Order: sequence, then structure tokens, then C-alpha cells
Amino acid sequence: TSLKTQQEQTQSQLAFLQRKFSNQALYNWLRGRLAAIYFQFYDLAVARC
Amino acid sequence: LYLPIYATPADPKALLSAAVATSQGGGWLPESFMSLWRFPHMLENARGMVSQLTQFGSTLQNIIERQDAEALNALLQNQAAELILTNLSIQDKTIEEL
Amino acid sequence: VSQLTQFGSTLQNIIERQDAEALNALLQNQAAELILTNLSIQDKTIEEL
Amino acid sequence: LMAEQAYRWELNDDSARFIKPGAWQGTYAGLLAGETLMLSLAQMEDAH
Amino acid sequence: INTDVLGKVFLTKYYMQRYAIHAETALILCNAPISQRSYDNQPSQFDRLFNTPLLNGQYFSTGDEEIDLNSGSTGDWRKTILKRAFNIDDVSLFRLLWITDHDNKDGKIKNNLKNLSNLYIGKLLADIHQLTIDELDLLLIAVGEGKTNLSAISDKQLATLIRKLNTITSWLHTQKWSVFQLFIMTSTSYNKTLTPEIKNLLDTVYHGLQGFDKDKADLLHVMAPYIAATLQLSSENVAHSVLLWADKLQPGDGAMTAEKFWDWLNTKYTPGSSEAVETQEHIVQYCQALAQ
Amino acid sequence: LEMVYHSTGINENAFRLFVTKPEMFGAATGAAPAHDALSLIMLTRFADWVNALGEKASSVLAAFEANSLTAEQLADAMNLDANLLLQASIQAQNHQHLPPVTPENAFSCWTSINTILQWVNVAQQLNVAPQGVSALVGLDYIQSMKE
Repeated sequence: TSLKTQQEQTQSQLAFLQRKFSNQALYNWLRGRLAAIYFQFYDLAVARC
Repeated sequence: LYLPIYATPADPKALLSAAVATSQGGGWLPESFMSLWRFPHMLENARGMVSQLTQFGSTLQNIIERQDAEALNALLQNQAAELILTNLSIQDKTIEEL
Repeated sequence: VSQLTQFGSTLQNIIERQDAEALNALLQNQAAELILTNLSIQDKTIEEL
Repeated sequence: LMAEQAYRWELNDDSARFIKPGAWQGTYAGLLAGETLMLSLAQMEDAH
Repeated sequence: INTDVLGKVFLTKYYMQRYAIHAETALILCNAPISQRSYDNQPSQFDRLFNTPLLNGQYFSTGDEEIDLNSGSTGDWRKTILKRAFNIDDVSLFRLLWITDHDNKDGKIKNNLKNLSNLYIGKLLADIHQLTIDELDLLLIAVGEGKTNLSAISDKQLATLIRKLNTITSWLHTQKWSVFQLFIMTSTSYNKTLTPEIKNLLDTVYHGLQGFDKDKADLLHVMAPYIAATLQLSSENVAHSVLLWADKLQPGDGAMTAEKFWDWLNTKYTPGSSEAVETQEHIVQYCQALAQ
Repeated sequence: LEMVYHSTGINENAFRLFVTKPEMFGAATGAAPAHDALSLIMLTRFADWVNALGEKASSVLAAFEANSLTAEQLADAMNLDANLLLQASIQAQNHQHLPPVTPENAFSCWTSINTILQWVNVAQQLNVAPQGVSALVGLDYIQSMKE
């Protein structure tokens, strides 16, 4: 009974990691959007230098 | 004379969790306003305003990360508080075994 | 250029965070998979008794 | 958009618009919205 | 005894070793009709399979009457005999009928011995691999040999199909993979329903690619970072390779490609609003192919 | 109502749908949704079914919020036979439920989806087709209402 409870507790924690904000998919979007901005702004910077 | 069949239970199912997304519409531009400032000055102004916004955005990201980690910290404590009771029951029944 | 360096530091922080969160989700899915065999072992211990 | 009017009147390029509506997104709490305007202003100053 | 009979005794010795099944079952696997003859003071295969135990005092035998395999038809006692012999329900019975023969337009089939043998062959194909009728069908589709009908097939072709099924089942067991996962990875039909993830992908791609110039840079390389961000990818070049593969495949009922997708997003897409578009289903199919 | 939302475990957008359109969840038309335990148990069952749908839930819910969901898509989502769901829906339509089930709500109202899933669960418990349950429920031999 204790081990079966632990299975539910591990599923509840996994669900919290998937359902929260500040999750994997937000950071993936942040990386892609920032990388595109970073390369465009580098092209502008080097033109200015 | 007949020995009955020793039917035996199968493995537990793998529990499965559902992860859905949320979407919210695109933004809308304000009406542009024409003002008395030559472009280099209104640009140094706006650029300052924007850099202040980026600083609020970095504070906001830090807040989001912190609050989510603290909600996990409280979840693991309430979960171990619930896990302890069964161990107490097991120890009590071990005494009856002795 | 100093604005570009600031975008580069934000980008490095994003990369580190997203990689650590992908590890956090991996360890949970991995312990969720590890629990089933322990349940099977406990069930066969009952048959032993 | 006030700096964009200043651009469109110091130069005559009334057609040229640099600020896009996509800077804010409610799906992701509007994070990184300022850095898109910072890039837009950089493009506006470079073209200027 | 001759070349023909001596050819499949090796096959039956193989099947009885590999699958540890009885001789008669292996013969059924060798495209052989069920034997009505009972010898060795034992009930025959047909008798053991259908006639015993007798159902409501009715004796089952091959006849010229026609039996319906439609699940909703609520057939007579013969359908009940078939269900009891095959240990399957009506819906799976119809699915097995569809698996065995693709030329059977209607559920009704002839009650001769050959059709019963074909049905038993189809049932044992799933039985030997520890799968039921549903995973058997999905496996045959995932293999690509599901188009071929088991009712009209050569013995060597049947042996090749058996070997392919055994190899793929062994591979799936080694890979800890379910049949449904393989079917999803090998699926071609795509659901044409808008999803919040697909909507977010469309919004991000439209916002990022706005103002793009065709001659300045390659469209695919520019579109790759947003696809990586939206579709949860670790690397950008993985998204670029996936986009190249999708452009070579041209997914969906309306053959979709990066240029067509970009043009549709530029012209007929309005972010932030829920509207019905004729081409929107093809967009959804292309996005589903990318995610797959 | 926070304690409700957190205890139920339902997803945020289906909670939005439940608040905005109780008719989609089959509550009495034109009335505010009830936090009665009777509604709480059905909300919990909806959340459990959504969790069971797994990764497909994202498309299933979107097709459910439109009047779009069909037997075949839901069968693919639950890894069930499409003919099985179609015939279970047919049997539910044939028999007198309250509220009645009609083809234009059979996958549009949650009460109809729940009734169809109950039929499927009972059929698979008995390891028979839904026609088996249809034959069984005809054995009302202790009544005077019908032959």
C-alpha cells in the first residue's frame, strides 16, 4: 500500500512539472525567440562597428 | 481430491498524465501620436523607456522561477508528511509480530 | 555593442536554465518508470508469504 | 510609435513602419517583449 | 510423399520449435485447411474447435448457408459458434474478417471450410505474437504488407509475412515500444483539427517571418528557429533537417511545403482570432507531420 | 471556488469552458453551474478521462470545444476500435436514456460521452460486444410495462 501511494506521489510531482509555468516549452520558446533577436542585433552591431 | 488453480494477479498499469496547452491572441497596436521632438531625442527617450521595460521583464522571469520552485518545495514536504503514516503503521504491526 | 553583450548574457542564462529543466523532467519520467518493477517485486513477496 | 512618427517626419517615408504588433504575447506572460522593441528601435536607428 | 509435402514438414518443424505450438496449428500456419478426419482415438480439429461443447444441442458443420460477420447484424447461432471458437467479440470478429480478406465488400461470408481456415489463420497470426486483432491490424499497416490479403496469398509470401511480423515484434520488444507508438511514428493520415500548440506555432512563425525577403536569405533557414522554438526542439539544425524532410515528403491531402505554408500564413492567416479557413486543415496536417 | 478548482484537478481551459457553457457539460440549460458534490464527481470523472487520454487530450479537447468531435477521432485517442464506439453510440441512441441521446449531441454533450463510455466499459467488463449488453437489458422479466 505504501509503494502504491508512492507511485501516485511520483505521478503527481511529474504532473506538476509538466503543468507549471516556467516549464520546458516556455524555455524552448525563449531560446528560439532570443536567438533570432540576437543574430539580427549582431548584424546591426557589426554594421555599426 | 482436486487442487484448485492458483490464479495470480497481473502487473499494475502505468499511470498516465495529460499535459494540455493554452493559447491567447495576438496583441494590438496603439494609435500612433505625432510629437514635437526631433528623432534623435525621441529615440534616446524611447530607448530608455524600452530598457526599463526589459528590466521589468527580467525581474518578472526571476519571480516566476522562484515561485514555481517554492511551490515544489511545499509539495515535497506535504507529500513526505503523508508518506510517514504508513511507516508508523508498519512498525506498530512489527511489534505485534514480535 | 554593450547592448549586444547584454543580450548575450541573457541568452547564456536561458540556455543553462532550459537544459537543467530538461534534466529535471528526465529524472522524473525515469523514476516513474523505475517504480513499476518495485511494485511487481512486492506483489511476488506476498505470494512468497 | 511616437519615435516612429518622429522618423516619418524627419524623413518623408510615411510608408515606412518599423514597430510590429507582435511584441506582446499573453501565452508566455509577455516575457522578452521589451527586447523585440529594442531590436525594432535598432532597425529604426540603423535605417535612419 | 514427394517434394511438395516434404517441403512444409521442415516449416512445421520450425514453427513447432519457434512457437511451441501443436502440429495441427503449425499446419494451419502453413496454409492448410482444417481436417475433418478424427484419428488416434481423439476428436478432430474441427470438432474440438467448434462442435465441443455442443451449444444448445446444435451440431456445427460445413454447409452452403451464408453467415454474416457484421457486428451490428446480431447473427444467428453460427456467429456465436465462431465467436466462442475464436474467443473474440463481434467487433473484433468483423475486424479479423477485414484483415483476412479485402475483397469481402459485405460482412456475409460462405460457410465452407476454406473461409474458416482463413479466419483461423488470421486469428493465429495475432495469437502467436501475443497481440489481439487491433494490434495485429495496426502492425500490418505499420509494416506496409497490410494491403495484401491473407485469403489470397502464396505460401512463400505467407512465410515472408510471418518472418517480417516476427522480426518487427522482436525489435519492438527489444526497444520497449508499444505497437501504438510505432503506428503513430509510421502514420500517414493526420488529424485536421486546430490545437493550441499548433495555434502557438502559427502565431510565432507569422510574427518571426514578417518582413522576410526571399532573395536576402533562404526561407527554410530563417523559418527553422521558430519551428524549433514552437515544436520543442533542442537544436535549430534539427528543425532545419526536419523541414527539408517534410518538403521532400509533401505531407497531407493537399501537398504542403514551406513556400506554400509561408504564403498561406502571409495572406490568409489572422493571428489571435478563431476563424474557419478552407486550407486550414492542410496547415494542421503539415504541422502534425512536422511534430511526428 | 479555488478549493474546488484545485481539488478537481481539471485543466484550466476545460474549467473555463465549464464556467462559460454549462450546457456543454450537460448541466441544466440557462443556470449557473453547481458546486454540488453531484457536479463535483462528474468534474472529477471528466478530469480523469482527460488525463487518461494522455497526449491526445490536447487535440481531443479542441475538437470537443468545437462541435467537431466524432467517433473515429475519439477511438484513435482512446486506442479503441472505431466500430466499437460507433455501435456503442448506436445502442445508446436506441435505448431510452435520461437525458436522451441523439446523434447531434452524442459527442457534443459530456453526459452523452459519459453514457457511451459507460456502455463501452460494461461491454468490455463482460468481454462482449455492446449488442450483448443490448440483448441483456431486454431481459426485464419482472415488470408489467412491456412484454
